[PDB]
Amino acid sequence: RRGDFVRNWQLVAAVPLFQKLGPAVLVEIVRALRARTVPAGAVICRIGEPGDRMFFVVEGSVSVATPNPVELGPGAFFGEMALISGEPRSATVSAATTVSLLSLHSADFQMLCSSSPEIAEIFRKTALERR
Amino acid sequence: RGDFVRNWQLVAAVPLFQKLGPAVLVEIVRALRARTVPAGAVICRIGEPGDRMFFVVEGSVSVATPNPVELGPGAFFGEMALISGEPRSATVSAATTVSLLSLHSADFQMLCSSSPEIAEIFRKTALERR
Ligand SMILES: Nc1nc2c(ncn2[C@@H]2O[C@@H]3COP(=O)(O)O[C@H]3[C@H]2O)c(=O)[nH]1
Ligand SMILES: Nc1nc2c(ncn2[C@@H]2O[C@@H]3COP(=O)(O)O[C@H]3[C@H]2O)c(=O)[nH]1
Ligand SMILES: [Cl-]
Ligand SMILES: [Cl-]
Ligand SMILES: [K+]
Ligand SMILES: [K+]
Ligand SMILES: [K+]
Repeated sequence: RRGDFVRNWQLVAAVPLFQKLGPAVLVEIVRALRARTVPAGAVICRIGEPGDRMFFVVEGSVSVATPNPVELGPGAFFGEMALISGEPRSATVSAATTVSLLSLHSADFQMLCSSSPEIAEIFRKTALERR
Repeated sequence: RGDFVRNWQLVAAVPLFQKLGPAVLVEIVRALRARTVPAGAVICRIGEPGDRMFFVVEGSVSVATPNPVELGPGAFFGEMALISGEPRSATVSAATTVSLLSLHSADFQMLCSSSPEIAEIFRKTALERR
């Protein structure tokens, strides 16, 4: 899908994390990432459910329903904890505003992790801080 | 007192209210009604009159639009009837057991004129939804 591919470049530009990727790995993730828009209030992922993908916020913000809610703005990522640990979602995440998201399925996530050990590390430490 | 102190811990779960200073926060904590709705139960029904709006504290709701919309903690719904004066545009049910906070019409009017920022969020989310 070509339309999806060329649109992904401007969306990927919104996520500073990918500034750490060379051209080849950028193409891989720009191929792998799916763009979606989530209306305000809508559940993106639900506590206790299985997680097969992780998300990057392009525009808007999400709300992690931890006892003290966590707002995540553009460039932020979530959903990595279930991918790393294999456990169900630890928290519900909803669109706080209408949200533009990029999602990464599990296989592509592991491919990004081997393709970039620096980014693997960031997901790793971030998931540790969050749990 | 019991309902009042319970609302403080429930209001924490709705980030929208972080836009509110202490004096308006208080009026709203005074005004909000807490309910737990069992899974599957109708919270509001399409075509019926709406005199209140809702904030999701815990659990999620399902908006019976042609393609259903699930709203999670922190989300709000029912504002469209309060703004437009029209009947509920959709049925909303508890998707799971749901902890809600509700606001009657008058206290919604109060929240809106007391927080123009929040009135605007309600306004432009309602237009998005419509
Ligand atoms: N449990 C938890 N999750 C958080 C926090 N901040 C952000 N999140 C994200 O919310 C996500 C919910 O689903 P996951 O368990 O996949 O991964 C979680 C994290 O990526 C936090 O403080 N605690
Ligand atoms: N009509 C409509 N209502 C929605 C949508 N998403 C959430 N809702 C909520 O569902 C509610 C049903 O009652 P209201 O019409 O009072 O207000 C509505 C909104 O707050 C949507 O996409 N369309
Ligand atoms: Cl919405
Ligand atoms: Cl909302
Ligand atoms: K950005
Ligand atoms: K949660
Ligand atoms: K009220």
